Amino acid sequence: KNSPYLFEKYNQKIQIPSFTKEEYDEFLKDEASWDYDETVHLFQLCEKWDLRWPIIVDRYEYDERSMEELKERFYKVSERILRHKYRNVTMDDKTSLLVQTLSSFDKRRETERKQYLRRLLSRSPTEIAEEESLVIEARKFELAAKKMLTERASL
Amino acid sequence: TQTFPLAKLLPRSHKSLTTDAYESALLEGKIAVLYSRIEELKRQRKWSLRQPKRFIDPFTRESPTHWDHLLAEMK
Amino acid sequence: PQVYGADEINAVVLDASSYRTKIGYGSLDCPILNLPSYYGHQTKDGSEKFIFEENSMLIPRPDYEIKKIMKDGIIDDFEGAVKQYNYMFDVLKLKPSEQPILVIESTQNEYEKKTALLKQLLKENKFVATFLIKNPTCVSFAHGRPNCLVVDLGHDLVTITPILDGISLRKQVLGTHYAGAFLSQQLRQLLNHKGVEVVPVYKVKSKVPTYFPDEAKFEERKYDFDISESFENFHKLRILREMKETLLQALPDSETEKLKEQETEEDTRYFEFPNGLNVPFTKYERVRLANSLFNPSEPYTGESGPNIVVEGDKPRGLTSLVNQALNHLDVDLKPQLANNIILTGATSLIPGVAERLNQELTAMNPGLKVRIHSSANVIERTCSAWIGGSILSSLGTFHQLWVSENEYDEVGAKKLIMDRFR
Ligand SMILES: Nc1ncnc2c1ncn2[C@@H]1O[C@H](COP(=O)(O)OP(=O)(O)OP(=O)(O)O)[C@@H](O)[C@H]1O
Ligand SMILES: [Mg+2]
Repeated sequence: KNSPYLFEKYNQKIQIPSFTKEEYDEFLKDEASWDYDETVHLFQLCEKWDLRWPIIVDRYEYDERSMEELKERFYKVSERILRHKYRNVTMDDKTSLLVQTLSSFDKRRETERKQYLRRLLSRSPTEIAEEESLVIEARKFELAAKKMLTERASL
Repeated sequence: TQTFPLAKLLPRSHKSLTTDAYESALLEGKIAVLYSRIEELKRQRKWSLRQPKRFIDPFTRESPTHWDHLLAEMK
Repeated sequence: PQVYGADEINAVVLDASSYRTKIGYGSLDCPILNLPSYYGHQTKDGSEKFIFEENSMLIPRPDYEIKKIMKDGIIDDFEGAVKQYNYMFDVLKLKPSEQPILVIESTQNEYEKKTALLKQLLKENKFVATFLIKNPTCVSFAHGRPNCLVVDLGHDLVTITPILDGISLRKQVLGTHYAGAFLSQQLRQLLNHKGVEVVPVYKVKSKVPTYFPDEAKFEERKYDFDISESFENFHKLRILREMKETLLQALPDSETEKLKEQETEEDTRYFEFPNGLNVPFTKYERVRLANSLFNPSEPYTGESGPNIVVEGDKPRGLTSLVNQALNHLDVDLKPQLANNIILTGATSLIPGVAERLNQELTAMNPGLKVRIHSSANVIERTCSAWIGGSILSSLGTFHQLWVSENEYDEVGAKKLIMDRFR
C-alpha cells in the first residue's frame, strides 16, 4: 500500500492550455482554410505526442496539404493569442511573459532557413570538397600564427 | 598582414635578403588569398560554417515528459 | 537510494518475424526458444495432428505437409498461428493470469489481425496485460540509440523505418521485396542452369566424397510412403542456408575488372551437398550473387521475384533505397538519422556488404557524415527485436502503458486502444 510506487514520480505530463468552442470567438479573427476541427485535431495531437513536430505531422491525418511550418506557425499564434487573452485582466510576467516573447517567431524566416539548408546539402561534390580543403588549410595556417607574427615583426 | 604587406617592402629593400624573407612573403600572400576565397564563398551564401539561427520550442526545454524519463531508463 | 535500476515484471516477450519466432522471458538476455515460422500438418489418419517442435518436423512422415505462416511480416493463417503460440507457451511452462505479454510486430499490419490477436490474448489465454510495440522501435530499443534509421535486411522483406525520438514514422517506411528470398530464388535458378540436383538430407544413407562435377555415388534410403513437395522444399531451405552462409561475398562494383583474373587465380570453392557433389563456384558467380542485393541486374525475372517499387520502372537496390529514405527526411533531422544507421538482419553476416554500403552511401551523399552501426555479437544481429522487447518489458516507467483486459472491455473498440495505447 506504498502508494508512491516509484516511477509515478515521472508520470509528468506536459501542460498545454486548451480551447473549447466558446473560446473560438477569440480565435475567430485568426490555402490555409483553418477551422475549428483542424485546430482541435492539432491540439489533441500536440497533447498526446509531447510536441515532437515530425511525429505530429506524420500522425496527422486531416488533410495532407498541411506543411511543417504552417502547423508550427498556427500552433504558436493560437497559443500566444490564448495566453495574452489570459493575461489580459492580470498582467503576465516572469516565465510566462518570457514564453510570450519567444513566440514572436516568423514562418518565412524558417522556410528560408530550411531552403538554405537544403541548397547547401544539394551542392556538388567538388564545391564541398573545396570548402573542406579551405577549412583544413585555414586551420593549418591558424596553428602557427605566433611564429609567423614574430617573424613578421622581426622582418 | 594586410595593414602593411611585405611584398611592398621587399623590392624596396636596402639590406641583404634571405630565403626566409621570401618564405614569409609567400606565406602572407597565401593568407591573403585564402581569406579572399573565404569571403567570396561567404558572399555567395554557399558557406556551410554560416547558417541561420534555428527556432527553439519554449515548451520542450522546460519540463521533462514521461517519454524522456523512459528514454533515460532506456539508455 | 537513487532509482537508477529498472524493475522487471517476468513478462514474456514474443516475436513474429518473417522467418523465425523468438519467445523469451523479461529480464533475461537471450531467447529461450526460436522456432521457425512454419507449422507441420499430417492428415493420414481420420483425425488431425499438429507438429510444431522444430526437430520433429524434419523427419519424414507418411502424409505430411509444411505450410508457411509468416508471409511478409503480417500474421497469416491465424487459426494455426494461435495453435503455435499456445504450444510455444505450453513448452515454456508459462503461468497465465500473472505474467504480462509483450508482442512485437512489423511496421505494416492489418487492423483486423491486430484486433484478433489482442482478443485472443486477452479473452482466451487470459493474460492480464498486453502491448504491441512496433518492430523497428523495438530494434532501436535493443541497440540503445533512440534516434536512428533502422535498415532491416531480413529473409522476405527489406524494411527501412526512420525513427525519431524512439517512435517510428509510419508513412516514411520503404519496403522493398528484394531480400534473402531473392537471393534464394536467384541461387536456385543458378543451380538449375548448372544442372545440379540437390537431394534432401534424409535420403542420404551412405555416401562417399567425389569432387568431380559429374554424378556421385550416394546410397538412397527409400521409405514406403510418398514425400510431399513442401517437405522437400523445407529441407532444401536448410542447405541453401549453409550455402548462403559460406559461399557469398560482396565487392564494391569491381567485378568487371577482375572478371578475367578470377579464373586465372582459380580461387573457386566447393560446397558439398548431402549428395556429395562438390560443385565448384567461380568467384565471379559468388560476387555477382552477393552484389545482386545492391543492384538486381539479373534479367531472368528472378523466378517469381518480379519488379517491385517502394511499399510493395527498375528495382532500386539497397544503397539507392537508403539514399531515397534519407532524402525524404526533413533537413532538420536528416543528419541525426544519417549519423545513426542501425543495420540489423541475419543477411548482414555476408562479408563486405556493410562496408561497400557505407562506401556507396558516403560517396552518393557528400558532406553528410554517414556512419553505419552494426553488432559484433551474432546473437545481437539475429534477435535484436527480442532484445528490445525484453529491455522494454524490464523498464520501470513503461509499466504505465500496459493494456488491461478490463480496460479492453471498457473501451470495447480496438480502434481507440490501438491509436493511443498501441
Ligand atoms: N550467416 C547468414 N548469412 C546470410 N543469411 C543467413 C545467415 N544465416 C541465416 N541466413 C538466412 O538469411 C535469412 C535471414 O532471416 P532473419 O532471421 O534475419 O529474418 P526474420 O527473423 O524472419 O526477420 P525479418 O525478415 O523480418 O528481418 C533467413 O532465411 C536465414 O535462414
Ligand atoms: Mg522476418
